[PDB]
Amino acid sequence: ADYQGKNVVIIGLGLTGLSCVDFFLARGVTPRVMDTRMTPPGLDKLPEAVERHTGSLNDEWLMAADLIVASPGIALAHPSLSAAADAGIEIVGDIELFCREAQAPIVAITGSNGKSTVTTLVGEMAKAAGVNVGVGGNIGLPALMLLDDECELYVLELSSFQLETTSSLQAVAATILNVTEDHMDRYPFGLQQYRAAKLRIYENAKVCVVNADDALTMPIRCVSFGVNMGDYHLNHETWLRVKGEKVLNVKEMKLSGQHNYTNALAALALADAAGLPRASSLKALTTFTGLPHRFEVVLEHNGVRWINDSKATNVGSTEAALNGLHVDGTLHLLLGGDGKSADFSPLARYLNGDNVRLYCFGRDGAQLAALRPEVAEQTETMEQAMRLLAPRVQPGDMVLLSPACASLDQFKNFEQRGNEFARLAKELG
Ligand SMILES: CC(=O)N[C@H]1[C@@H](OP(=O)(O)OP(=O)(O)OC[C@H]2O[C@@H](n3ccc(=O)[nH]c3=O)[C@H](O)[C@@H]2O)O[C@H](CO)[C@@H](O)[C@@H]1O[C@H](C)C(=O)N[C@@H](C)C(=O)N[C@H](CCC(=O)O)C(=O)O
Repeated sequence: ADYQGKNVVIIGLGLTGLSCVDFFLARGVTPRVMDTRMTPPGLDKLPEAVERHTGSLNDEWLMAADLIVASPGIALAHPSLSAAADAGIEIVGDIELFCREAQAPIVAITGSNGKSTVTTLVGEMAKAAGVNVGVGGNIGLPALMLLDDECELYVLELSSFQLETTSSLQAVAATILNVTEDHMDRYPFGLQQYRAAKLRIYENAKVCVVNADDALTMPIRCVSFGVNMGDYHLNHETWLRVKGEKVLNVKEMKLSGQHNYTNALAALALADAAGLPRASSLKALTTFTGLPHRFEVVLEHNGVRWINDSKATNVGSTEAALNGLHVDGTLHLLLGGDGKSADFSPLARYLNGDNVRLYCFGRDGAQLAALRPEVAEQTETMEQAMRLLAPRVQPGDMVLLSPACASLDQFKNFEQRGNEFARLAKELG
């Protein structure tokens, strides 16, 4: 698009907002930027010339705007933003701005769990084929920072928040990996509203890739992946298959776990649709080792594995860690933080038996301990929980941080939570 001479207002002085400020300045447009936080993190990095407003949204600025660029961390339902929308003021996000500018095909990936793994895998598959690939989005690198005339393929992890404000995405291949309750603090019309945000990813996608085992991933035809069903499916040793043909024995993969094998199927389906050679795509599957904070063994010592799964910020993710988990002794499970109004009940079925202890902390600690009080301890912080469990740990035990919650009540982000866990594990283990 052409933004020359438009009154542009950006909401958010985080990573996204700073990238948008630069995007507009490079195009001869000086935006104004606001943030409801009194002392937002990006204040220091904001150029001196750019007007900024903190501590609230500025309605004088909003209602004067020709274009509002809303960071994914502000709800469109915010009264100030809904007022602007009612006035017919255009509201977009950074992913929208990116789509308007991108000059290479985009693979777009969302879902309640697995989306960083699949995004990274597709990136690895592209690299294995010698394709100049830009990987970013919700995974951490703001999409506008990917824009590159030499880029041949973009792979974007997209949150439901980012999808709400995106209207111009025409993916070469798009997927919703799964939909499980998350972000209910942002979705007062519940699961179907959350789902509706994710379903936007399929609009004008060349190929849609759905989860045959999760009907909420389906639009209302798509390529499918699944365990026993799907164009891409598993054949049990376990094999990855594409329509009945064996393509990879998963003993060649570094990743393990059935949910990671279906993640590999999703990645391969997207890579196939994007036109990458299957051979090099399969190669990438055999080399990829995983992501930080995603069921990451940070210490294995004295017959105990200490596993950082801080990236488990919802119940579905912690289920993926627990479902089929083999532990030789006792599982010491750390749960807690901001549960975002989730129902934690689905976890209860994994918490039976003589060999599970729960250490619950943060905002929703009490609600988590309530899953099975008789084997639960509640503390205020994760450090207190660690120092509590550590003396009790015996050879053969597992210590698992898979907290089923956001970290943001006590931590900067889930990476900080994971780093602190790994530090404490190395101290106490
Ligand atoms: C909230 C959000 O969507 N964050 C994504 C965003 O980062 P950013 O630095 O630009 O974020 P932001 O829009 O400034 O908001 C950051 C925080 O400031 C708050 N904020 C923001 C603007 C404002 O005016 N007022 C305000 O209070 C937001 O509510 C949020 O708590 O843009 C980056 C590049 O695209 C993303 O990598 C990053 O993803 C993260 C990891 C994330 O938080 N994503 C969302 C989907 C989310 O809620 N994830 C959490 C993680 C919790 C945790 O880390 O423990 C979760 O609940 O799963």
